Amino acid sequence: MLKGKVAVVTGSTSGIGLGIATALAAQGADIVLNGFGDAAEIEKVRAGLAAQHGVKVLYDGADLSKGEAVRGLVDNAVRQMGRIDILVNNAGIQHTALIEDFPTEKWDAILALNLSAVFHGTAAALPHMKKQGFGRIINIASAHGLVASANKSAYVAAKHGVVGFTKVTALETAGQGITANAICPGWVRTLLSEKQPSLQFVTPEQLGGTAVFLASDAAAQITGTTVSVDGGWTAR
Amino acid sequence: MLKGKVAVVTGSTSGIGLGIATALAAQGADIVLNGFGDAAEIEKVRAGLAAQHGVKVLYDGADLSKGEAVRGLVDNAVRQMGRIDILVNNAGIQHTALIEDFPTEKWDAILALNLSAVFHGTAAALPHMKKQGFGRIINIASAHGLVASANKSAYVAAKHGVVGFTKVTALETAGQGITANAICPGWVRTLLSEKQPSLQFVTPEQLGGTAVFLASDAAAQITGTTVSVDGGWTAR
Amino acid sequence: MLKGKVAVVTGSTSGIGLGIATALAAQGADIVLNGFGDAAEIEKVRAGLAAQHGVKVLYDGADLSKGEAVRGLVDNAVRQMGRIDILVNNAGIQHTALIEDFPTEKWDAILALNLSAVFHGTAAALPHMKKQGFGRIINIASAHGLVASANKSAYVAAKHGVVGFTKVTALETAGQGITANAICPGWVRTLLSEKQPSLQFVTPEQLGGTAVFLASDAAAQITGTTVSVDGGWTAR
Amino acid sequence: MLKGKVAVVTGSTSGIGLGIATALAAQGADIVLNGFGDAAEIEKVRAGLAAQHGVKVLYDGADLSKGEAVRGLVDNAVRQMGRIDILVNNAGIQHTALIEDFPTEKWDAILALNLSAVFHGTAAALPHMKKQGFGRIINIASAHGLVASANKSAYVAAKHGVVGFTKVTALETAGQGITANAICPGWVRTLLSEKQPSLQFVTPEQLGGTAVFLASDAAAQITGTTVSVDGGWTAR
Ligand SMILES: NC(=O)c1ccc[n+]([C@@H]2O[C@H](COP(=O)([O-])OP(=O)(O)OC[C@H]3O[C@@H](n4cnc5c(N)ncnc54)[C@H](O)[C@@H]3O)[C@@H](O)[C@H]2O)c1
Ligand SMILES: NC(=O)c1ccc[n+]([C@@H]2O[C@H](COP(=O)([O-])OP(=O)(O)OC[C@H]3O[C@@H](n4cnc5c(N)ncnc54)[C@H](O)[C@@H]3O)[C@@H](O)[C@H]2O)c1
Ligand SMILES: NC(=O)c1ccc[n+]([C@@H]2O[C@H](COP(=O)([O-])OP(=O)(O)OC[C@H]3O[C@@H](n4cnc5c(N)ncnc54)[C@H](O)[C@@H]3O)[C@@H](O)[C@H]2O)c1
Ligand SMILES: NC(=O)c1ccc[n+]([C@@H]2O[C@H](COP(=O)([O-])OP(=O)(O)OC[C@H]3O[C@@H](n4cnc5c(N)ncnc54)[C@H](O)[C@@H]3O)[C@@H](O)[C@H]2O)c1
Ligand SMILES: C[As](C)(=O)[O-]
Ligand SMILES: C[As](C)(=O)[O-]
Ligand SMILES: C[As](C)(=O)[O-]
Ligand SMILES: C[As](C)(=O)[O-]
Ligand SMILES: [Mg+2]
Ligand SMILES: [Mg+2]
Ligand SMILES: [Mg+2]
Ligand SMILES: [Mg+2]
Repeated sequence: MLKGKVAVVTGSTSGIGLGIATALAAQGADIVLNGFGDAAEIEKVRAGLAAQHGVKVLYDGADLSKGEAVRGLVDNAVRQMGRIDILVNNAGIQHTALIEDFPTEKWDAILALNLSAVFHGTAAALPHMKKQGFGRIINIASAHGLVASANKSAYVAAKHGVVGFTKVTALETAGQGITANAICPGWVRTLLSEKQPSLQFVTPEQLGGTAVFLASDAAAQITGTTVSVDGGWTAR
Repeated sequence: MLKGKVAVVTGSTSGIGLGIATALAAQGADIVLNGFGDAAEIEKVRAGLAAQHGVKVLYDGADLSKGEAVRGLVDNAVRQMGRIDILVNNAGIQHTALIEDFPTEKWDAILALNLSAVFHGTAAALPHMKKQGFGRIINIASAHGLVASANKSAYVAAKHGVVGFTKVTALETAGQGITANAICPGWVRTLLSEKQPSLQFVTPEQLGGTAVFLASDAAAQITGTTVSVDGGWTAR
Repeated sequence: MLKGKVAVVTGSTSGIGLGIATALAAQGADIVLNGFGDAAEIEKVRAGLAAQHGVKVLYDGADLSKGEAVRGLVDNAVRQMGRIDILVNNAGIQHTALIEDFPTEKWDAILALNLSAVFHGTAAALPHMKKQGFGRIINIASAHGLVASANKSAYVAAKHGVVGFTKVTALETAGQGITANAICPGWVRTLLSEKQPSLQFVTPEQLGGTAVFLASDAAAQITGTTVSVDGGWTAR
Repeated sequence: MLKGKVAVVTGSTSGIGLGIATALAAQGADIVLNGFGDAAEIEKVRAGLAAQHGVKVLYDGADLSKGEAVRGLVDNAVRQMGRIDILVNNAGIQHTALIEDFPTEKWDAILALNLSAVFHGTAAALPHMKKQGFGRIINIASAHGLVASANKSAYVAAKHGVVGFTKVTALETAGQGITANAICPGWVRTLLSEKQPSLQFVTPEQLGGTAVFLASDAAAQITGTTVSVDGGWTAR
């Protein structure tokens, strides 16, 4: 279980992020939700999770495309929750186009959220985790952080960047009770034959369970690595 | 939990294998122990695990250096336990020497146990897992299945072979309710500064927890991949 | 040889880039130099290369930290040289610091030059290479595009990004007479015991020879991959 | 060029091996051919290469499935040629079948030739290369030494083993004027849409050129790595 621990999950108002926040809440961890969406429905989700799992759940709608906002998300999480044991950098966007047709605006946006937000969030969380003597940074990369697909240059570059950044985070925190790993999902229903051998989608629940495992003490020495949840995508 | 499931763990009379068998037993899975060692003490371990976790535990001392013996281990596990849901190919040996000084006898022995035994065990288990519609093959490779170290040619070659074999197993079983993955441990106290950034040993308990996770339904789409538990070894 | 071909090498006013531009010039390719430095001495280098190898050599001091300037470098190379057969994205910078102490300004600068410049340059060159039916994009990444080192978060993230971007470039151009690969150097004298097994530095001349090989017809089917020139860095 | 150097290429009576031996001969290196086939036609090939390139070419039909025969091939190469600067471990076989249907005889044969022969050959060559202060071991692995395909368990395991063994060889010889690398080819016409993005076959000539490059001084610091020549196979 994760009772007494605080988890911040970026982009948890829906999809994979919500699945991960839900799984962590079920383990007894207090949660800080984040992401865009309908204010009224987000409040329903927040209140629902808190009541269903008997944990404290807050919502911070910080726009993670801005570095100071990402750092602020972490700062306020610590101020209101008292600490930050788990940081799940999940928020992300995408865009398909040939490299020569790829809008610079889209390239910049994808790198800002999919990669730089991981840097800013990690930077703000580390001082706390080092002092606490405990930390779990779980970055949601992609199979595209390990291999590529045509027409997804910005996304693949950003995700590969996340994988590298994860490794550095791990090396800088090695032995300090902190681990940093990157979950690399294949397709999630948030087509299969071309990339996913199992011909089965990965689910937010499975990814939540994977995050829960990485947050456990059994994973104390799992650091600076990738955990592929892709139905065989990267095996071939 | 894993109630109603049967797990065969090779080389589980001590070290990592025993830790994995213990973790699986604690989840409610019936266990088939295997490996060399003292008959009287092995019986004590077997009886102890069965009583402590309320599961059926058997011991088969098959010499896995012989292909037919490995296949026999699986055949008898099914005959006595009724099925084989989880196969942990863990038994292994090592030998240090420069390539030009490496005894052919040692090269052959390491490949036979560290690599070929995985093939024979997997081959015998697959028909059952495919019919059952459920299977979890967990191969204990090593950080040396991904990177190398001087003077460990046979071991590194064998472990890399296991990683490749694991990927093939996954592709051949994709979507059939079966997964095949390779846990790649760093140092386990069964020196650290040179290879393991955390400067902390990996434990049999942690590896057992990792095996338990891979055996869970949350890991249904984790297949054909490696899970490094090495304190940062492969991150640098 | 590369007679009749045009090569643009970013950051070729010194170090690795100059070594690569020199090697390509020796193969008979026309060259477009680029980078910061002393105008008078750069002219001496430019004039020297042209006279020594009997090829056309131009210099464009475009500041590659700006996307439009990178695209302009390629546009003008085509206008003055008539085409662009080889694009070597080499310019890069670095900065050491713990993640929590890493200046956002430095993070942004490193990503802009080490990663985004590869995108902008590649984007501008592709239309030409596709029409020509020939292209060689050679990205100078680093061993740090495959593994990490503590205190180099921005650099490692950017270099990993380059590796991923290289793979996408290759997939989008597959079969069109164009290849895209990433040379990943270890230490170059532009300390060794910790990362480089050979205990020998990699030289600009060796990297130039590696670029020459990738530009050759023998490397027509080498695409979307990395070529490590690191004295064993990534083997362990 | 490679004048004054001796190269031994296993399985060079046809296909990739012959292409590599031919390329090396064109660089001025003396050659030792090896492999099965028609004695009369092999002699024609041998005599032809020697006359066409003005180098010494011998043929040794050692059956590399036997360790002592592999070591003998190297021993006799040194006795008749005076030294062994380049060793290309290329001979290999294959077999397709599901793991549970894979004949143990075929599994053993593939491991013996595709993997163990690399060990025996390397072991016999190393003492000479270390004394000479120069060595180039070029192992012909496959894309299947890095990724897998269903129904090729023995081959994939063996090729992954070769990649690992190559890394160890490099680490044990680091800085001694010796390098060890593994060329990993995609399809060679010795179907494409499923695995090879370029939709173009790799040729023996291209692989020969790749071997020539690795044998050059420019590749002095390229060691313990893989060089994929696969038209994009491993990029996705
Ligand atoms: N869906 C897949 O197949 C898949 C598989 C591999 C990896 N991933 C990764 O999973 C992560 C989550 O994506 P998803 O598939 O669940 O999609 P999603 O749209 O369901 O979730 C993305 C979340 O990001 C938040 N978000 C977007 N921009 C933001 C910003 N500027 N600031 C703050 N929050 C922002 C959204 O509000 C949303 O909650 C992404 O990083 C994605 O790249 C997805
Ligand atoms: N200890 C580490 O640092 C470490 C880290 C990476 C991977 N590994 C892998 O973990 C596995 C277990 O090794 P360990 O470290 O627990 O050592 P160990 O000696 O404690 O356990 C090895 C087990 O293998 C069994 N065994 C040996 N030969 C056998 C044979 N011919 N037939 C049947 N059983 C046989 C033994 O009886 C024993 O129970 C090995 O595959 C090893 O390569 C070890
Ligand atoms: N030196 C090493 O050990 C090593 C090994 C791995 C990879 N690399 C990579 O090699 C590449 C070249 O670096 P180097 O080691 O030769 O260093 P260097 O300083 O000798 O060369 C860098 C070049 O980049 C140019 N440059 C810098 N900023 C620029 C800008 N904004 N616009 C245009 N040009 C700019 C410089 O003028 C210079 O010619 C870099 O991408 C680096 O990351 C270096
Ligand atoms: N053809 C491809 O698509 C491809 C791509 C990836 C890697 N490879 C590798 O390339 C290598 C060469 O195979 P190829 O495709 O040129 O096939 P090939 O049949 O044309 O060549 C194989 C060579 O191995 C020799 N050989 C076989 N068994 C032997 C033994 N017991 N002793 C001595 N020599 C023996 C043969 O006589 C022959 O010259 C193999 O290792 C193969 O796995 C092939
Ligand atoms: C949505 As995806 C598989 O490109 O990360
Ligand atoms: C015992 As080990 C780290 O070589 O697998
Ligand atoms: C200068 As480096 C080895 O960090 O790329
Ligand atoms: C002949 As092959 C591509 O399996 O090495
Ligand atoms: Mg509303
Ligand atoms: Mg006794
Ligand atoms: Mg001046
Ligand atoms: Mg005849």
